[PDB]
Amino acid sequence: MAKRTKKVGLTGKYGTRYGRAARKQLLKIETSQKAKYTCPFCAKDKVRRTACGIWTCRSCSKTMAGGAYSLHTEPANAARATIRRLRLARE
Amino acid sequence: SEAFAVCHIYAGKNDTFIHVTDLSGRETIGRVSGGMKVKRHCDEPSAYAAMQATQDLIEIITDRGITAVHIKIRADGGTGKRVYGGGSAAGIRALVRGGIKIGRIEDSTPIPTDRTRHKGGRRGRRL
Amino acid sequence: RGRGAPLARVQFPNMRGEGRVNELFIAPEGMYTGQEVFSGNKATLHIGNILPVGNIPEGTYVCNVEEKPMDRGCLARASGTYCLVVAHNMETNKTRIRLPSGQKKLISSKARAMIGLVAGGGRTDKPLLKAGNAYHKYKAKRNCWPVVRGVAMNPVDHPHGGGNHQHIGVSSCVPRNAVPGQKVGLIAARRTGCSGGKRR
Amino acid sequence: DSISLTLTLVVKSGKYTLGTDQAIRNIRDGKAQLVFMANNCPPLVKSQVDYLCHLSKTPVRVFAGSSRELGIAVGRQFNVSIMTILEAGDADLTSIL
Amino acid sequence: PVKRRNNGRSKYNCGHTNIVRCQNCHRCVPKDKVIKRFTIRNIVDNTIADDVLNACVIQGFAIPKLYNKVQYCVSCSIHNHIVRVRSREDRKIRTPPKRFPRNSSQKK
Amino acid sequence: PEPINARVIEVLGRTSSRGGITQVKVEFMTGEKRQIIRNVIGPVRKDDILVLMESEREARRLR
Amino acid sequence: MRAKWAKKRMRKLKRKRRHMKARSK
Amino acid sequence: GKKKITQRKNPDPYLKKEWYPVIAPAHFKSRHIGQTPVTKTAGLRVATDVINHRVYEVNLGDLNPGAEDLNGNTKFYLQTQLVSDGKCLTNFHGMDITRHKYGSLFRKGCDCIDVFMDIPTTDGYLLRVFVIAFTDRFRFQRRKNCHVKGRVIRMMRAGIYETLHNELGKVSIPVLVTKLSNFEVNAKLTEALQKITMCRDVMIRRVKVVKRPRNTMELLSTMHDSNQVRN
RNA sequence: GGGGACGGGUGAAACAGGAUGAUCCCGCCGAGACCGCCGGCCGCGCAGGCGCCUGCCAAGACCGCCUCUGUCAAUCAAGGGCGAAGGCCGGGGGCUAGAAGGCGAUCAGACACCACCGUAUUCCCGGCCGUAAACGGUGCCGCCCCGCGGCCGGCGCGCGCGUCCCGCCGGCCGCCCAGGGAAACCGGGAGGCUCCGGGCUCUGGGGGGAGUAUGGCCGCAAGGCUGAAACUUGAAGGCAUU
RNA sequence: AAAAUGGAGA
Repeated sequence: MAKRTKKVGLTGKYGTRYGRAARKQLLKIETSQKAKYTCPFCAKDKVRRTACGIWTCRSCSKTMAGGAYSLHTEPANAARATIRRLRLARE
Repeated sequence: SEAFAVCHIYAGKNDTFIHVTDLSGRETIGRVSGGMKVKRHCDEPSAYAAMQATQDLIEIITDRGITAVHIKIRADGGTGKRVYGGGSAAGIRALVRGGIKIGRIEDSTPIPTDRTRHKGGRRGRRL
Repeated sequence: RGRGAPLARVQFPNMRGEGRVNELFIAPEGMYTGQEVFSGNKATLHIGNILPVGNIPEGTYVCNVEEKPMDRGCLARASGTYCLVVAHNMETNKTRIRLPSGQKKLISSKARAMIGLVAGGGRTDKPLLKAGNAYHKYKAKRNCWPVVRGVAMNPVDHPHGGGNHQHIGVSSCVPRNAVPGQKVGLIAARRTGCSGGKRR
Repeated sequence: DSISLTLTLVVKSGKYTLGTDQAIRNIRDGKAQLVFMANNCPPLVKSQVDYLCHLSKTPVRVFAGSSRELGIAVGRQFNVSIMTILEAGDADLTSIL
Repeated sequence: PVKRRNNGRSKYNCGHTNIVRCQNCHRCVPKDKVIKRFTIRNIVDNTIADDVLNACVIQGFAIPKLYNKVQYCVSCSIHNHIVRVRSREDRKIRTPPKRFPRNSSQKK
Repeated sequence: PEPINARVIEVLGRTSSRGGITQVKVEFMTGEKRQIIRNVIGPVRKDDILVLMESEREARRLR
Repeated sequence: MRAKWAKKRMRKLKRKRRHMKARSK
Repeated sequence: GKKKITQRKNPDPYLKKEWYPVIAPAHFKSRHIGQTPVTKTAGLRVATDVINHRVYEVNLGDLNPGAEDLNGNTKFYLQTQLVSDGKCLTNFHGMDITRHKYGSLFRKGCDCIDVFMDIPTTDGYLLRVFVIAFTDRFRFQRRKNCHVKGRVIRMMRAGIYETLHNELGKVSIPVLVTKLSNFEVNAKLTEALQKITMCRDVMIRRVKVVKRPRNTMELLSTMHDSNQVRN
């Protein structure tokens, strides 16, 4: 196994073309794009990206409006708790 | 029946400011500084500076009806200095020779609960 | 089709006729199929609700803010973009808003918006790569692809035109009050070049 | 500490029926002592179990969270959304009150 | 040619410490190499204590007593004469000299 | 504003780094007994009447 | 700090050789 | 002794000004805090509004005449919530121990205990009471330093949180000001903590209001002169 | 919101702040770091390292024991796992300091020192780097010691019961007796050793050249890791006395 | 505040 030793395996599908910076950046983003994250309600890692932004989990049969390349984009993940902070403070 | 207001006095390595204000401090009785009296940059925060700045304005606070004052001496504080400035106590001395009367004195130095990076580099200042 | 940003269909009970009216909202990240967005003056700050910006507290993350009251959606709609209420000032019933670009503007408190960042973030980080991804991307937008640079075109067409050696021929900075045909270079540049990053 | 310890204590000595449907059947006849439901419970189970529990007086309290985590707590890889406890092996101190 | 056994530090059973910067130098110094003299001083100067005490509008008032730590850097300490380099015999004397139990920043 | 008469209760020490200055401990000859060290140049002896002062300037004993 | 300003000088000498060795070949 | 601006012209910016009397809650027997100035209303500013929401600092000695030993350390910040009869009526906002006493508490040879507790006032003013205490040497301890054992320190942090919970868990701000002014609660903490281990200066460094409810009109009346109904 | 001309900065000065009202004085707030005094011949940990409050998870060492196991032991090439800062690779973040870069002010130059900005960085996540005066400049596991005191961990000892004493101590140590050392000094060793032989890994052989050249390996790169010679020339160095 | 040299070889 380990057919291509270099870590550029998902993006080995490109070959010699497209530079060395773009191929590496793509490897991280592409792997995140097809990754199975865990849908909140299903709590099972069955989610994929239907199209950029909307992701759905086969088991939970629910569509979560997540990020383009990951179920939970890093900035929103924080905003989540900041709304919770203001709200818990309000009452 | 009496009246008192807080002095909120500040000391400085560059220049001291004496800003007698009232209760909350939102409303300012009088503002004075040592630069406004002297004419040399080094003596703007000097020991003579404060003594000259008070008393010149003490009359305006007496006219404004605040005979009694509460001195809250403040050194630069925060990241640097911590201790009082050169011309700090001098200001109280000149106003105390004047009729102003002090009920309580407090330190308002903005001491920090785990401070931000101290200014200057790791070698400090190689003057 | 055109907007990378997700569009979310949400239906509300119509106040008059029994049938429910369906309204399309720019999707805020965290919206789930079956989420009940409670929307109104007394609606909470849970992510997804539509409420008067003045009632929203300071520092909140907001998307789809309205420029003037009841403009039905105006600022902060782009993928991954957000606005922050710096302060709900009551001095003139005007809430401060920090726009995604970072200017400081103000909106009447009666403006309304959705708490939560617009979904679809990180869209431009991935290189488009193959130009074909660009032909397909702009296949849902304007016919603005592919672009031909000014020094390439023959002189009868572009002001930058072409000399013997493909030289712009003059300075790109062109005044703000120039005739429509003239403004082809950088419009009214206040400082050209790359300086101390972009932060001062 | 005690709540997690109780979960391991129930797995070795107590009778634990994992799974939502089994819980309903146990509660209906009144063969129920406690119900621990994870946060990722569908709202319908949360409302329907609340009605069912109120009639049978069966005390129910939420788990710390993650149906997957309740699964890890009862020693099972499979997710457990709600775990009925019958004949608790060694005390029910965890139940609120 | 090791100068001091302590090596200017009290570090025992340790490897690294926190850094506190000199009030004068601004030089970062590990807690171990910093002078750390603790000083207690009255907020007003002693000279005008009498007139301010004379203005005792509130009953039984006392002077504001300030508790602070002074931590000069090694180079800051010698030039501001907080401490003085001493001989081999004087090196082990573990006490500050000139008695002075008097309570003020200036020893007076 | 008038130079205040003072009583040189005692002479302290010679300083200023050239020994020229001789700061002395003083008391008010006219006043509510204010007494403070003042900076003096030239020869001074105890019980001298110094009528050349504005009073506000204050000197110190550290040297 | 002569040692630092010798070592890093040596590194600058080492780098010069690399370009000279490859470009010439 | 009377409003300064009413009779005295004052400086050109201060030529138009006002002076309104501020009155403390009944718990501070010296109700008068003095007079605070504002602009006479010209329609730009409501004279009442600036007075309605401003916080004025009063040390316990000024707030009530009493022993200096228990007055200088305790500072009370009072924020008004209502303006009646052209007078500022103050309401509880916060307390602070002066940097003087907090500095005195710090000593080498002991490790401080600091615990932050949250109190849900029956009134709706979530109040955060911060408690500090210190260690002191045993009377006949052979060693000079009294650093407590870890087991006691874990117990100490738990101990201070309890008692604070019993005394303040179910008490309104009218009860609270009296329990902080009397120092009765600070003492109650000392009795329970003292048995566990020797500890010194078991005082609340500061208590500040995280959130107070809208419409504290009833409280303002209760604080100002309704002591007749409650103790 | 108030009020009223200066404010910054220093070794003096100036660079940029400010009647669109600065500095200042209070309230209200928004992020981002940081956890103050307490804070130590304290403690912890394989070391690098370790300091907000609440909890939660897996431990570690320790001492005590009429608890089994029964030599399972020591040091260890090859092989791994970590490893401060800075650096790098993509994101996120950006409060202060601030490599660069700009200024002013210094000096015959000021490239700098110093003021004032300020980007990378610093903070977090996912990887690479794999080095430091990483130092106790002292590898590890053993044994025998010369006394006097601390600090921390248990655990006993009698005592009018007091953190009282006194040991067992495991670790933190200070001074030091012989002994050793070119000395400085060490002496819970750097001693027991020219009367020179517990065990076991590592390293050195005049000062340069040289960590260079050349191969291999590693890293994305920076760099790491391994590692000669040709030639030079008489000292280089160590601790101490005036 | 500045503040730079000191030929060789007894």
